Amino acid sequence: TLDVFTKVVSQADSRGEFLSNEQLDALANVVKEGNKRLDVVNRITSNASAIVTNAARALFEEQPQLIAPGGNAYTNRRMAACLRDMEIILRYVTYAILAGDASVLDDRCLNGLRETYQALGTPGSSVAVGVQKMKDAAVGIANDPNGITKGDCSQLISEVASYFDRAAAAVG
Amino acid sequence: TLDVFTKVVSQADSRGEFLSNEQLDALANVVKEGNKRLDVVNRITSNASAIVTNAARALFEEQPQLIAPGGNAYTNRRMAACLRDMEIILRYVTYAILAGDASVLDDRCLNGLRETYQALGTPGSSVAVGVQKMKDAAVGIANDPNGITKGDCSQLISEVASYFDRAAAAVG
Amino acid sequence: TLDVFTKVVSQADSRGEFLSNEQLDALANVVKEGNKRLDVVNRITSNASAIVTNAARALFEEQPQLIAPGGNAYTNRRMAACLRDMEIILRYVTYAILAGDASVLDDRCLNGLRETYQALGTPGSSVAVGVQKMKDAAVGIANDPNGITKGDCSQLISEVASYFDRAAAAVG
Amino acid sequence: TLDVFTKVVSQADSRGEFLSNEQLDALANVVKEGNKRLDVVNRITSNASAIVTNAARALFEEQPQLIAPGGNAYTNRRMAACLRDMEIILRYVTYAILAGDASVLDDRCLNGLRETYQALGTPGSSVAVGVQKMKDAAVGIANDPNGITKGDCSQLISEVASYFDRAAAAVG
Amino acid sequence: ITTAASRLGTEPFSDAPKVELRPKASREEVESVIRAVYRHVLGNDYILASERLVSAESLLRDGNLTVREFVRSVAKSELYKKKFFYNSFQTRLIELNYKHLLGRAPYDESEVVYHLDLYQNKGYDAEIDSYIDSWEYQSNFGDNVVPYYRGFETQVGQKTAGFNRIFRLYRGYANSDRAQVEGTKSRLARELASNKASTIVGPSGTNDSWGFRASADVAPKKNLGNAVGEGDRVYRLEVTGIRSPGYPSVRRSSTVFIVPYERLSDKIQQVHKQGGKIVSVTSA
Amino acid sequence: VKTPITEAIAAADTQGRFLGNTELQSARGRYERAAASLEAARGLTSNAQRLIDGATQAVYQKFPYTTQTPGPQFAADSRGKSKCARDVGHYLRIITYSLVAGGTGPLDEYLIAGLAEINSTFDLSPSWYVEALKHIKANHGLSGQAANEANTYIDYAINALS
Amino acid sequence: VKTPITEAIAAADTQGRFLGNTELQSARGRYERAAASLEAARGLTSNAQRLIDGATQAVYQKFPYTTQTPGPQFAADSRGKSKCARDVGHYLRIITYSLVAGGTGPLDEYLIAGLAEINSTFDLSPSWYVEALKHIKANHGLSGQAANEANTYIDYAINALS
Amino acid sequence: YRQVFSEHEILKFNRQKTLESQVKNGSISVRDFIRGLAKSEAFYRLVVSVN
Amino acid sequence: KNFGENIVPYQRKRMEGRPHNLVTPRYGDWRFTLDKFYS
Ligand SMILES: CCC1=C(C)/C(=C/C2=NC(=C\c3[nH]c(/C=C4\NC(=O)[C@H](C)[C@H]4CC)c(C)c3CCC(=O)O)/C(CCC(=O)O)=C2C)NC1=O
Ligand SMILES: CCC1=C(C)/C(=C/C2=NC(=C\c3[nH]c(/C=C4\NC(=O)[C@H](C)[C@H]4CC)c(C)c3CCC(=O)O)/C(CCC(=O)O)=C2C)NC1=O
Ligand SMILES: CCC1=C(C)/C(=C/C2=NC(=C\c3[nH]c(/C=C4\NC(=O)[C@H](C)[C@H]4CC)c(C)c3CCC(=O)O)/C(CCC(=O)O)=C2C)NC1=O
Ligand SMILES: CCC1=C(C)/C(=C/C2=NC(=C\c3[nH]c(/C=C4\NC(=O)[C@H](C)[C@H]4CC)c(C)c3CCC(=O)O)/C(CCC(=O)O)=C2C)NC1=O
Ligand SMILES: CCC1=C(C)/C(=C/C2=NC(=C\c3[nH]c(/C=C4\NC(=O)[C@H](C)[C@H]4CC)c(C)c3CCC(=O)O)/C(CCC(=O)O)=C2C)NC1=O
Ligand SMILES: CCC1=C(C)/C(=C/C2=NC(=C\c3[nH]c(/C=C4\NC(=O)[C@H](C)[C@H]4CC)c(C)c3CCC(=O)O)/C(CCC(=O)O)=C2C)NC1=O
Ligand SMILES: CCC1=C(C)/C(=C/C2=NC(=C\c3[nH]c(/C=C4\NC(=O)[C@H](C)[C@H]4CC)c(C)c3CCC(=O)O)/C(CCC(=O)O)=C2C)NC1=O
Ligand SMILES: CCC1=C(C)/C(=C/C2=NC(=C\c3[nH]c(/C=C4\NC(=O)[C@H](C)[C@H]4CC)c(C)c3CCC(=O)O)/C(CCC(=O)O)=C2C)NC1=O
Ligand SMILES: CCC1=C(C)/C(=C/C2=NC(=C\c3[nH]c(/C=C4\NC(=O)[C@H](C)[C@H]4CC)c(C)c3CCC(=O)O)/C(CCC(=O)O)=C2C)NC1=O
Ligand SMILES: CCC1=C(C)/C(=C/C2=NC(=C\c3[nH]c(/C=C4\NC(=O)[C@H](C)[C@H]4CC)c(C)c3CCC(=O)O)/C(CCC(=O)O)=C2C)NC1=O
Ligand SMILES: CCC1=C(C)/C(=C/C2=NC(=C\c3[nH]c(/C=C4\NC(=O)[C@H](C)[C@H]4CC)c(C)c3CCC(=O)O)/C(CCC(=O)O)=C2C)NC1=O
Ligand SMILES: CCC1=C(C)/C(=C/C2=NC(=C\c3[nH]c(/C=C4\NC(=O)[C@H](C)[C@H]4CC)c(C)c3CCC(=O)O)/C(CCC(=O)O)=C2C)NC1=O
Ligand SMILES: CCC1=C(C)/C(=C/C2=NC(=C\c3[nH]c(/C=C4\NC(=O)[C@H](C)[C@H]4CC)c(C)c3CCC(=O)O)/C(CCC(=O)O)=C2C)NC1=O
Ligand SMILES: CCC1=C(C)/C(=C/C2=NC(=C\c3[nH]c(/C=C4\NC(=O)[C@H](C)[C@H]4CC)c(C)c3CCC(=O)O)/C(CCC(=O)O)=C2C)NC1=O
Repeated sequence: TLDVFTKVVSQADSRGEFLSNEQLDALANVVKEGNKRLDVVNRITSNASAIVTNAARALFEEQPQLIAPGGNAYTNRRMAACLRDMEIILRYVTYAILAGDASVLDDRCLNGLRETYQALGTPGSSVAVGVQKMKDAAVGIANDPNGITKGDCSQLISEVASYFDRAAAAVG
Repeated sequence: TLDVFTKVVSQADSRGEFLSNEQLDALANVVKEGNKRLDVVNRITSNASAIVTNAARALFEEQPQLIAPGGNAYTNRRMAACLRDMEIILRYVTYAILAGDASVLDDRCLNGLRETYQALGTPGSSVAVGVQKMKDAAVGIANDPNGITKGDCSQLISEVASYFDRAAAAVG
Repeated sequence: TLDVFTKVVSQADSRGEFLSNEQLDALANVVKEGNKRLDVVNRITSNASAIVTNAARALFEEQPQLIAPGGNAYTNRRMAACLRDMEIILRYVTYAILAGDASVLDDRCLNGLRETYQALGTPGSSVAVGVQKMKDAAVGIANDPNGITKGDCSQLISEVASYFDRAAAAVG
Repeated sequence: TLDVFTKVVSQADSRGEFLSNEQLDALANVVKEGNKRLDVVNRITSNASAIVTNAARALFEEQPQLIAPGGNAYTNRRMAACLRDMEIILRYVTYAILAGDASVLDDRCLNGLRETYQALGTPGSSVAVGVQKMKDAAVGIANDPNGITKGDCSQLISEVASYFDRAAAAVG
Repeated sequence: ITTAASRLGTEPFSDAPKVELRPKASREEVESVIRAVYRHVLGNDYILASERLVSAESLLRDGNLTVREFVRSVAKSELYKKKFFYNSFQTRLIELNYKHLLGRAPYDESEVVYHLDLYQNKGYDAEIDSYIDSWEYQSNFGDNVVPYYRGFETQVGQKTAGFNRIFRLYRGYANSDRAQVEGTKSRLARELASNKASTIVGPSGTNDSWGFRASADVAPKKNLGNAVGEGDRVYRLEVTGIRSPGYPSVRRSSTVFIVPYERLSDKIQQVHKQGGKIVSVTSA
Repeated sequence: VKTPITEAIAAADTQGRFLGNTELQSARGRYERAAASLEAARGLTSNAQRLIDGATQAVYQKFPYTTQTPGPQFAADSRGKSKCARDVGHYLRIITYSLVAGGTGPLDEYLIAGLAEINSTFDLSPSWYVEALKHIKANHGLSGQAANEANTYIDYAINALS
Repeated sequence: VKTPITEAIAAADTQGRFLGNTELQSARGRYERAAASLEAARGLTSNAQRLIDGATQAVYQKFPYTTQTPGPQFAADSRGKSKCARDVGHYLRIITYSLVAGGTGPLDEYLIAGLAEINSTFDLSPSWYVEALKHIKANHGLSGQAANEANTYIDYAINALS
Repeated sequence: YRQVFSEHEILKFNRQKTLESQVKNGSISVRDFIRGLAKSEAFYRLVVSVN
Repeated sequence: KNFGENIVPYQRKRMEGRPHNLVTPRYGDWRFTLDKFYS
């Protein structure tokens, strides 16, 4: 597990010298932006089950071979396994949102994930269709402002669209 | 490449002893049945393009997502690739009909064939729908008694239905 | 584990339609032939230890390097392991006789069995010599009629000779 | 390709400093020992075909499954491939004897050599039986004094027993 | 697992109940308790009548002893040390141990550090005591529940690299874990530290293609170039075993080919001409 | 997948012992049961379209709620009513599979294995299907012994739903 | 492994075209030929021990050299004479394999594929086997047409030896 | 380069520097690399336009 | 078959021939001579 605080450590440790005051001022964004991190993950996990079930009707909208008989998402145990894996990405995404760096998602979600779809028979590239069909609902729920005072959280949001884009590209 | 004559060799070579007169009498069916092999492949390859285009209307009858926009058999190059692979099974089937043993079909048609459908995105299990929708037309063509003097060629029809059943099961 | 009743299910499930009355009449042989299945396995397992010890004198008749010093079946623990594996095929054969389809024998007896003989050093092809030296004693015990009323038991003896022939071919 | 002269370079280059007079005096053994290297390889390659054919009767002495029918060294092409590989180790051994360091043998003889025996089916551990059945003939031919003046052959010789021991251990 | 269970050799383990040591023993269960313990802890290597641990068996039959305390005694016993510790590396032991008691393959490098330092300062007889007195054992395996196979199911805190390395551990139902062609060396120690996850290869008879194991110098898992292709649709495919003409023509079998898209179909014919059998086609 | 033949196998394989007489009687029993069952199998496939459209309307009569309110869960739109014959069309398949298999095997894996987790997500209320099957329980028109065994697998899926 | 059926396959597969009439006639000829050939197969296996011990003694008569001088190559010891019936016992196997295969296929791979490289190493002089087979050429006792085709594969192995 | 460019050409500009780096990595086979050399325009403006 | 997957190409069996690069290359004004007449 890594952080934006500890990757800076390990970048400085492999150099092996004290951190500069130029370095810490750039890190002082994060203690200011920690006000902005801490609720965008709280926005996602509050509406976590709404994202999954709405995007379960989006991969299954476009590719109706999955509930076709003989499909790979066909039977009830297989379809319950789809929902078992439809939000196993969202916890690993929201871990990387809170940590701020994707080294948690890359050794627990994507490390060898592509290998099993070549082993089981389930289509790898179809999961990459539905995963970035989550992010338009994930950004679209996180972007809108209700109650919370307006702020420029767009820069942080790009990060959120980057983590779904990383996880979708390394599956298919 | 193997045969019914050379698998008997390699079965006897791994024992390493002369072939018995009990063994050769069972092989003497094949020189009698070679009269019956040699035209059932000639019946298939004479009507090879009729089987493919009629069974192109059978997978596309039942599953109309394939010419749906966004489908996997959708575009013209993709659909020309479907016909490119609709009879690439028939030559490897008719090779196994002439050889009499499926070791030609298992290292050239089915060896790692399932792996590409998990790689490309094309549905593996849908090809297994249309392949045994060829064999009811393939056996049907073989079955008619018109022309040649009636003979019991039905015995190796169960071989011909076995080779399509093997090739369809090892795809989906 | 599969059956002749459940492979018909899974063949129909991958089609996804009700079973035809043409299909069930062919299955109605099996409820009639279940009278004939149920004692041919009872004939084998009654004389199970007689088959093993008589065929232990048949591989060891023809290939006397196995109790030669330095042989692979040489020592007492190794020779007790030979008898440990001389009837580990017979239970998996008689499972497939009762089930009627060889999907039990193919995931428990032959699934990766060839791989260990390339790992240990024990000769793979020598086991295939002695395994079809069991079936002439297995068929020869199951076919002869003493006491039991005459019946056409010949029809599934070709099944029983097929299962030994499958298991011997996938070892050596 | 490396040397005892160029590993000292690359050890000093990764430090990046001039070679000490303590370092060069230890290297001055090798220009004295180059008198002793240059004929022990000449002793091996003079009797190269005698070592191979005598050790072809040593692996085949102890393990007679290899010319048993069904064995892996059984047929004539397979047995000609055994002799094709019985001295493909000796040239890579005698390359390392002349070079003095085993980085030639480790990227041309042993780099991924174990992988093919898990691929082909030929027993890996059996080659490691016969390879150190060469070194008792290799050392035994290289050590005996006939004609050549007395010298400290043994110190260099331990090296020769180390290279066969390295190559045998990294096969099986 | 459906339609991967018949290929990967996992259909006996998929629908297999647990032993469930009912606390008041009858004789009908306890010998089937002891058999199912010896099949997983010893890894299908067969027990001899002399090497039965007869004293240990009596204690297991008795009510006071648990399954948890019986599986410590067979692993402490020299029988388990005879097949396994006698012919194994230290990192060979940790992947075997984590297979034998927890039922998976090690997913990170941090647990191999944390077990080798405890092996040296305290010993192996307490090293097996660390695995049994762990929280990941106690959450799924009770004191009366035997260990069983935990790599397939989701196992709430899992890695997807760990699902690839469990098929690397055993080659199906037949395998007896010294019954493996790669013998005395260790498998996961290379792919633990370099943190790449290799191809799941099935056990054979169902799978035609088995010869490929992960080579010492394999090509990269993803390629960065366009691989000289007009269209950027690279494919990477792996071969079992090539019987072409000899020594100069094929110096190395089981090698992998990074191949662009418009010539994939012309090369699959070229591999089948040489005799090679395709193992895995990943995209890149 | 479960079958009284394959229960005689896996119980014999974990013990590591042969097929004794105490597993052959398990398969002996199934054959007797099987002959009666296939008569229930022919009774259902002949009435395929009759039972499905009869039971689908039987849901809407007792539940007028699902035909009226808009939503992706219910069947106000035709695509809901098209997926109505998807589900109950798939329900009668596995019931006909479980009769020919002789056990609850294919009904275990294909239908009720993950059924408690889908219905919590998609808002498919299990009281809809549990009374869909009760119409199939009454209106299959079977008689004799096969009317009992076809009634057995129906209220086995009921207890999995509720 | 070569076979006139599998020559009709691989020539059809490299062209990428179907099995036309110009490959089916290739398998036609082998079938007609096979009946004549099998009769040569039964003629050799019935005379297995007669031909081997007849030809092994036929080597020693023309070559009294190999029975006398000590060495691991020759057959002065009984283990040489035990390996005498190994080789010529293995020679008549593949000749009987090549007749039932209908081609020179199994004779190509099993016998003559690496034969020129072993005999340069083990000092097995190929004139020993080439006149061992000439005794089998004369003393097989076959007649008719099968006597010609069994004579064909014998002097195909001769030209591979010399 | 020598087989493809006949020694004199190597130059600086003619060599595709990227392909050489890939070859060391092993991402692309040598047969794939000569294809990328022959399907280069530094080959095309050299051989094809004159011949 | 001949060069395999991973060998650079090379002229094969050039025992009695000229090296290809030297033997074969990639290749295959009346106003000037009157202008030098002017000079
Ligand atoms: C760990 C528990 C915890 C949470 C959840 C938390 C959130 C949090 N978000 C805040 C502000 C804010 N949060 C946002 C977030 C956004 N506005 C948008 O329009 C965007 C779509 C979105 C980002 C994608 C904004 C714009 C502010 C304005 C104030 C600030 O800059 O902090 C503040 C400032 C103080 C306050 O609101 O009282 C709090 C408390 N603080 C906590 O202690
Ligand atoms: C996206 C670009 C695209 C196009 C345009 C396309 C056309 C296309 N039209 C087809 C058939 C057809 N095409 C037509 C059209 C016509 N036949 C007539 O009689 C009329 C003269 C004419 C229309 C004006 C008909 C009637 C069929 C069905 C013929 C059959 O089933 O045999 C087929 C083969 C079967 C199919 O999937 O439906 C293709 C691939 N495919 C493509 O991917
Ligand atoms: C001789 C053994 C052998 C086979 C069979 C084979 C198949 C093969 N099929 C391919 C593509 C394909 N194959 C299909 C096939 C289908 N689409 C459907 O929906 C249907 C179910 C099915 C036709 C019946 C499609 C659509 C593609 C291209 C998919 C894409 O590129 O997006 C490709 C990709 C590149 C290329 O074709 O050149 C190969 C290599 N290769 C071989 O060496
Ligand atoms: C409808 C089901 C059916 C089939 C398939 C059938 C075929 C069939 N082909 C036969 C003969 C034959 N068939 C062939 C065919 C050929 N030989 C060659 O070398 C050519 C390449 C090829 C033609 C292109 C030949 C040569 C014969 C010889 C006997 C005869 O003249 O009928 C016979 C004669 C009786 C017998 O073989 O028992 C049968 C039964 N009979 C049936 O009842
Ligand atoms: C290296 C240590 C070692 C020993 C000693 C050993 C003995 C041994 N003796 C055997 C059989 C036998 N053992 C005997 C010996 C006897 N039977 C008699 O009638 C006499 C009383 C007695 C000799 C004094 C005989 C006659 C057989 C053959 C019995 C049979 O084939 O059923 C067998 C089973 C079949 C075999 O491979 O030949 C073993 C394993 N195996 C070992 O690995
Ligand atoms: C029921 C499913 C099943 C099978 C089939 C099975 C077979 C099996 N046979 C094994 C060993 C063995 N198998 C044999 C068999 C033989 N060696 C010979 O040379 C003879 C010809 C032959 C007996 C006739 C031997 C000798 C060994 C021990 C090898 C050794 O210890 O080196 C092993 C390795 C583990 C061990 O030996 O303890 C397994 C797993 N295990 C199973 O769970
Ligand atoms: C030698 C070759 C051969 C065999 C194998 C054979 C078996 C055989 N078993 C039969 C009957 C039977 N076999 C059994 C056996 C059993 N039922 C159970 O439920 C028990 C578990 C089991 C005994 C343990 C039964 C109950 C019958 C009923 C008919 C009868 O009494 O014969 C019959 C009566 C005629 C028929 O089935 O067509 C045959 C043919 N007949 C032959 O010619
Ligand atoms: C049996 C163990 C044993 C070995 C191996 C041995 C070798 C050996 N080779 C020597 C010399 C030598 N050896 C060579 C050999 C060669 N120089 C070349 O450039 C040629 C390529 C090559 C011959 C093909 C030469 C040139 C000398 C010089 C000294 C002399 O004439 O002995 C000497 C002289 C004394 C010494 O070096 O200390 C020794 C010891 N002596 C032993 O007791
Ligand atoms: C007079 C001759 C005679 C003897 C000796 C005898 C022993 C005997 N020991 C028994 C159990 C037992 N015996 C032991 C003994 C031991 N456990 C260990 O670990 C130690 C090595 C050892 C004690 C020193 C245990 C644990 C049991 C019960 C095991 C169980 O039930 O699971 C039982 C089972 C039922 C019962 O005890 O009532 C009998 C009959 N019976 C006799 O008629
Ligand atoms: C019983 C046989 C056996 C050995 C030898 C063994 C070694 C071993 N050495 C390790 C690490 C290591 N080993 C060293 C050793 C050294 N660093 C240097 O500069 C020196 C040259 C050298 C000490 C003399 C270092 C630094 C690491 C950790 C490197 C890192 O984690 O970055 C690890 C990694 C995880 C762990 O230790 O738990 C293993 C498994 N394992 C075994 O099973
Ligand atoms: C195109 C849309 C789509 C998706 C995504 C999909 C997933 C899917 N995942 C499956 C299994 C699985 N998926 C996972 C995934 C994971 N395990 C972890 O711990 C991680 C969090 C995670 C990887 C990142 C595992 C372990 C299984 C198998 C579990 C088991 O069988 O016990 C299965 C079961 C059978 C099979 O794969 O063939 C399906 C159908 N199917 C689809 O149609
Ligand atoms: C310098 C590094 C290096 C090595 C070592 C090497 C070995 C090597 N041995 C091979 C084959 C082979 N190697 C053997 C060896 C043996 N079989 C037995 O039974 C014997 C015990 C044993 C000899 C003692 C055999 C039999 C084959 C042929 C396998 C086949 O044809 O399937 C092959 C591929 C097949 C071929 O072209 O012949 C390679 C690459 N290649 C290399 O580049
Ligand atoms: C399946 C086809 C097949 C054949 C035929 C075959 C022959 C064959 N015979 C051999 C040796 C031998 N071959 C002979 C045979 C003879 N030498 C004589 O003196 C007699 C003249 C003559 C017999 C008539 C003898 C005595 C040896 C042992 C020679 C030695 O060990 O150096 C060897 C080398 C060592 C071996 O494994 O035993 C091979 C490979 N190999 C094959 O794979
Ligand atoms: C901190 C400053 C710094 C940099 C940047 C650096 C780069 C560097 N890149 C290298 C190789 C390489 N670098 C690449 C890079 C690429 N290939 C492509 O096609 C792409 C355009 C590109 C990736 C985006 C490749 C392929 C190699 C190896 C080429 C070969 O070995 O054949 C090597 C060779 C040995 C080694 O890596 O250990 C170094 C030292 N070294 C440094 O000290």
